Amino acid sequence: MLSYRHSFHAGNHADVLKHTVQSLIIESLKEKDKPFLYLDTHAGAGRYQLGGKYLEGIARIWQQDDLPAELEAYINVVKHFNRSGQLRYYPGSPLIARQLLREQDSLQLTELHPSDYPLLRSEFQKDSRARVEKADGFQQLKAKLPPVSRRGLILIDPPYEMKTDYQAVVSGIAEGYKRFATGTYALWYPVVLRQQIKRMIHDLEATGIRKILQIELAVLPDSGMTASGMIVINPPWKLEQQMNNVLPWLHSKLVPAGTGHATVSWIVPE
Ligand SMILES: Nc1ncnc2c1ncn2[C@@H]1O[C@H](CSCC[C@H](N)C(=O)O)[C@@H](O)[C@H]1O
Repeated sequence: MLSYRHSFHAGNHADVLKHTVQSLIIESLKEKDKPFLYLDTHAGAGRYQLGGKYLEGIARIWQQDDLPAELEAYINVVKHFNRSGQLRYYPGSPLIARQLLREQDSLQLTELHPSDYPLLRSEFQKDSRARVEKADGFQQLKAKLPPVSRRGLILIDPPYEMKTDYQAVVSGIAEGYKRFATGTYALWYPVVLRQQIKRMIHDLEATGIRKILQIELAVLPDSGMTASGMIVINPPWKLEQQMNNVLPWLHSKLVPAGTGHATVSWIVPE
């Protein structure tokens, strides 16, 4: 295992949707002064040298003059790592959180790949808010929850290299939710095999967990990876409307020909 490297995919359309949603959840959590935890089970290397799927993702939005307000926090982090105006580095989920989180907040990050873990550690060598471990991310849903702050965003973002991930994300969410039922859980998934995503969502419904939102962006109709999504348990109350505001613009820029779709809907509605 562990042959996947996120550097091959960083900044693609999936990362754009994923990090849009991650950023909006973090900004909502920051509306209250009380600290919160950011927990990243499959954290990656931290930052990625781009120079090419990023050309069809982040490159198509980060310098647009009419950037929706819902993208400003995210795109400002991307600009922070590229102040020359040239697209050279892409900040992964840990660096988006590192820049958006406040002094009082905490980060718990895990990465198993033996070359990418040390790169991730280096990004946080002077940041006492963060802990970085070379450990199984699914175990952290038991070990690190609930946070003492009793507030948090948990991002579960595996590569689905091992087909066991389709079941492990549901089991892992169930274990995390048992320990921390008020947290916001954001699960990223690819659409390579639609029926396996339907199977996964069926298993998730069967847990009995309520308030489950689904955000999906497809660059092509169902048929490699044609789409990806974010399943969000306990979304901030504004998230659905924020996505209805921003998904049409996002899909039109990421997919100029109009193929595919961009939807927000409920798996388990209120
Ligand atoms: N069991 C496991 N525990 C922790 N990390 C794992 C894992 N299995 C695979 N990985 C790592 O999971 C990552 C998925 S890509 C993660 C990207 C990151 N969240 C971002 O948005 O920037 C890869 O870096 C891979 O090495």
